[PDB]
Amino acid sequence: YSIAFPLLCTHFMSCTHELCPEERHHIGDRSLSLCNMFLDEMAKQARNLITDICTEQCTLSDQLLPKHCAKTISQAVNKEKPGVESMRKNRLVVTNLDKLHTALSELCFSINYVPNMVVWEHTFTPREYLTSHLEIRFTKSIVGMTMYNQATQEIAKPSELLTSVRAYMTVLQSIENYVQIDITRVFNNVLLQQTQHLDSHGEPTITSLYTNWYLETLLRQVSNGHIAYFPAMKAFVNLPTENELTFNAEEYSDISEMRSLSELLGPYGMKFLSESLMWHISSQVAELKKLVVENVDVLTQMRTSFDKPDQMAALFKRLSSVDSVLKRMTIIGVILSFRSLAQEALRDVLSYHIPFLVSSIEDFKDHIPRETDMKVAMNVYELSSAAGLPCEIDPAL
Amino acid sequence: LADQIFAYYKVMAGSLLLDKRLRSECKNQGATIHLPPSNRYETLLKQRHVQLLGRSIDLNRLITQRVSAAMYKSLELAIGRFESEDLTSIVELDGLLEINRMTHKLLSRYLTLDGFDAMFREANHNVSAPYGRITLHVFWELNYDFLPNYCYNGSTNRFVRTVLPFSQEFQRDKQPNAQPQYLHGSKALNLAYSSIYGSYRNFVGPPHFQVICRLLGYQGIAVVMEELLKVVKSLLQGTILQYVKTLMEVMPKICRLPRHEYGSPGILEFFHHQLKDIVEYAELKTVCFQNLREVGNAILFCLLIEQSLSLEEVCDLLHAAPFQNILPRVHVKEGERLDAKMKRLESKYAPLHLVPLIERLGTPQQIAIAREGDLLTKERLCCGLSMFEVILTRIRSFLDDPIWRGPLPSNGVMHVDECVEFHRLWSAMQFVYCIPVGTHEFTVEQCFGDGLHWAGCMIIVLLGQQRRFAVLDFCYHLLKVQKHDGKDEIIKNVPLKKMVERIRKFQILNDEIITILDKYLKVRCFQPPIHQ
Repeated sequence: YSIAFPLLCTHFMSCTHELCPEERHHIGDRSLSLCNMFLDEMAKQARNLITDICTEQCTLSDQLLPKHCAKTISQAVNKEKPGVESMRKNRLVVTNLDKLHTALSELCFSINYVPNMVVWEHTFTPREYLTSHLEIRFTKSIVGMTMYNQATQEIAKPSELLTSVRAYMTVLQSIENYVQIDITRVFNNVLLQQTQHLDSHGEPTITSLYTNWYLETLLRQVSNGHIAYFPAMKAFVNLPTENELTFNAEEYSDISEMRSLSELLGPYGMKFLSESLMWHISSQVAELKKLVVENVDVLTQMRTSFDKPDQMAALFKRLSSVDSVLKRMTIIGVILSFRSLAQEALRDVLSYHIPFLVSSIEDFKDHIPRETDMKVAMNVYELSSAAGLPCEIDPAL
Repeated sequence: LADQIFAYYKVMAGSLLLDKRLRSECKNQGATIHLPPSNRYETLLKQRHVQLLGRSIDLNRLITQRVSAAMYKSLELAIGRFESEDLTSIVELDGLLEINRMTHKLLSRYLTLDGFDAMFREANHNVSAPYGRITLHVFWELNYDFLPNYCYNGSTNRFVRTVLPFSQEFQRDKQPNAQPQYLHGSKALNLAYSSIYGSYRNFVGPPHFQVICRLLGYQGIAVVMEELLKVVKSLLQGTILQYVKTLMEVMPKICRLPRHEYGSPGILEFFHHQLKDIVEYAELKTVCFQNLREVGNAILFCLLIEQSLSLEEVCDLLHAAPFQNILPRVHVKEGERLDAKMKRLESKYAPLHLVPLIERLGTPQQIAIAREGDLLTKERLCCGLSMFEVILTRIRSFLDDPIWRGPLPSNGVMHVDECVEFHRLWSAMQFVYCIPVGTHEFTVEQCFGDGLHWAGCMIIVLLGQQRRFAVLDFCYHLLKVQKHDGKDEIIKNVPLKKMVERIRKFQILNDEIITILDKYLKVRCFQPPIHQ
């Protein structure tokens, strides 16, 4: 019955008299302020209950992760559980979830009681207050559960973030069962905004944080030699060392993690990551060109003497920077391998999401005539790359 | 050679998809899972010039035939294994299917094989039939086990098993048994996956619903919904109708809510005497409650599955935005206008857009296919479309017997004292199961959960008696008087206090359910007196 107060504000104009016209504007302005404040507070309380409910739901879903079954596996080899919390022995016992659920339902009913109200010829729509607050809180929570601390270079694993997002979406749909608001649009705006490198308000997005962490924490350490690429496991694994890094490469570069990352980001996010990786490659290539040109005369002489081994013996001795070129090319290969894993993950994710578009792209790319010009082929490859297909030529590079 | 190749690839896929944190934790404990040593079947697979006795033999063809047969066997075994267990094995089926798909992808690198979708349809008997085996089993499980053996909890949105089952006639098919390779690769991998998926066995929740939506598509949902409607029709028009008819004959013809002067202790004694036939009735808590739970659980399943379908649908549409010129609201600061920034951003992503690229160059057949695919993808069922309203309308149509509403009121307005309406009986039901039970017997929540309350509220709402039920209710009247006076005393071995809090708790639940139903569901003029 909290909607009564804003309704009472509509009566504030009944105490005005035609004899005292000066008072009318001040009383009329006061009515508009109180109504807005009440709706804002009601929305604030609603979203607060949403966060608490979603937090509990995320905690419940966390217990279903595979990492909690290590003890059972060990016991079986050598020689509390979910579902008990939902058992109701009696109704007199009240938990936190039901208490929040009851309060949220009561508040939602009050909000939805009035579709619209008029105060001093101003139409007010309370459900819009809740919708806007939910959008802001959802975006803030998503950016917050990435748990990114620049000082310790730590970020949440994509799989855990995806599970939390799904729990949040499920809760918000349950809210839709109460209020008439549309939630699918809310998901579209929040998720699309986070997909790009910057949101409307101009704040870091999920894609930007993941791109920065991957470049400055995983690939950098691979160059330093602490990590290597494992084609058999299709992931990066920390090497045996006296001192181990805080994070584990295999827990971020695995197929499941990449699929979760693609699901959270989407084609735009992978495209932005792909562009960043190519930019790093271009820097390395430009650096290599300096070493190539500084020995141009020797290389030209060596090109035409492929059949003379005696000359090659002394020509090689005159070369400079022979290890740097290999090291830089190793870094380039590592970067390209990372992109291939991301492209493969995106293709697998998109295969069961938009099969019609993927099938059309595959037919379009496969049957493209070879006699066509390079411009059209580049356009097809760029679209094919956006879909995650393994194009022979990378337009981004 | 074919047998070892298939086993080696299957175990590689299973190990590759296995979680790494669990592997590390197991290794620390002392139960590490040994990795599969690598081999060099690459050269053997590509060989096509096996010269023997002046003959050319294609080893690739023979390996392909053996692998194709093995893949078909594994898919059939996976479906059969699912068919021999409860509905909680859906997660296991999805995981095993993912492993099989990955193995097919790995083998397709060096061999040629039919698409995984075609093989899956072949094993599911869906290529030549509208519906496969998975949907049939889901419908069979819902009718037999899930509905009459699970109690809902709206606080957690989870289903858990009940106690003292009333049905044991499922008699499921025998489990298929084969070599470890056909199911999750090696034996060591099989134990890990079983332990991982063992957490989903004790409950049913959103994860199960979303997997069902993905597997069943749209045909499975529609057929399941129609069958559930038929089941509800049979229950309401049959056993439930008979029970209400019998119960209405043992209810008081006229019941008047006592005045406040009598007091809360005296008002309980009036209700126990007035409704003593219902209380002594035994089959009410064994059959009628069971049937109401069946319909109530079905409605909840229809609601939850619709929510999951929308959630998956919106997620799918999010990934198609780049190819449909669907752009977000980009940040705009002082110095530039929205129109210029949007135009630049659209031009940047122009190559991604598909239709004009095909239109400018491409066969007309490609243009038509792309247009149809784009139309199907963009138009979906979360863009202003719902079906819960239709389900409620159909249920209302099933109720046509006059017993539900009763004869026309003598006063010419509404029934007040008469008990010829269903909401009257539901109030009597509320009274009987709100009595505190003994220590050696279970409660309604422990047995039927919220399904029973959902069914009763839905029936009341569809008959337009929700307001009358709130106004006329024995339990609500007793609660109001108890609050006004505040007295406690044991009446017929029924504590008065604990009763009213129970009434309050059920009042809250009923109000929440009624509000939800009314939201999803979105005169008579009297004449004045005339001078004689």
